[PDB]
Amino acid sequence: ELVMTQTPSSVSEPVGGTVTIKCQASQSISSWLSWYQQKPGQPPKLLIYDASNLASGVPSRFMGSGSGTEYTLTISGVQREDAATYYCLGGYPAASYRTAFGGGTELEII
Amino acid sequence: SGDSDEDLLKAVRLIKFLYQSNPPPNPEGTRQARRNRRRRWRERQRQIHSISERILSTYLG
Amino acid sequence: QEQLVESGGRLVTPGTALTLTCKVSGFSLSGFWLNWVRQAPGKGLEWVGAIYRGSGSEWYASWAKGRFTISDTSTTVTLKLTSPTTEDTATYFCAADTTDNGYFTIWGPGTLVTVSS
Repeated sequence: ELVMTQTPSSVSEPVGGTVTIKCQASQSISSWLSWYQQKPGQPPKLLIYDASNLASGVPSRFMGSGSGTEYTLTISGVQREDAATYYCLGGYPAASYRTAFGGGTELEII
Repeated sequence: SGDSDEDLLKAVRLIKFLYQSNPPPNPEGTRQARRNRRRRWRERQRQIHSISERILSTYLG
Repeated sequence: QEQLVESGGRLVTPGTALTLTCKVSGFSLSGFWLNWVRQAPGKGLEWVGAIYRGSGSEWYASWAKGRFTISDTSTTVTLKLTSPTTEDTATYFCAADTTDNGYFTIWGPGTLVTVSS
């Protein structure tokens, strides 16, 4: 039932630039939102949890925020190692609407 | 109707199981440990409560 | 400490029942959500379902219901593909939620399933 609409599909940013990734929830999820980073051949890595908390071992440049239905992943000072694909995860397994991933955002660094 | 009715029953059964996984501590003698155990117990109860409140709200509209 | 290892990934003909296993080790917690996530080659992550480990509480994505069965064992969580199709070609990962807050902190390296006729 829950659909997470993730925009944009792809982003190209030079080193030191700011990256904004958005996820729109089809239902009210509150703080039930997390952000993940995936590089080719590797499983995803947790970046943000409870919509706005920085996960342990994640650079300070990764910022999460949310207001109602809209959620944002900001990477302030993009580094070459930040070239990856990004995903949001909304909801809860036992919620009426279940849990769901966004379509993902492929980040390329200039 | 029936899918949502089953889910809600499955969700409440899960909520009850979460409360049952947090039994109250049994020493009743302090011992700084009994104080630390109760603080730990309370945090977990507040957490199960908010999860339950949130899960249930998804079924209420 | 906490570790997840998935196995069972094979090449299967469509309709051949297949079971994948998530070996669960080093978890201090008794009960927690053990989730199944899939990724078709060159595609995005998709939630399949989860089981809350202490119980028998199984939860499935709208599309996953009937086609997938998550089962809990003492030291494992399995994902059975009842009747796979070409659309089920993916790497299957297991991911554990260590807080009960909904987010995935620990992931397995994945197991590849290929479904071809």
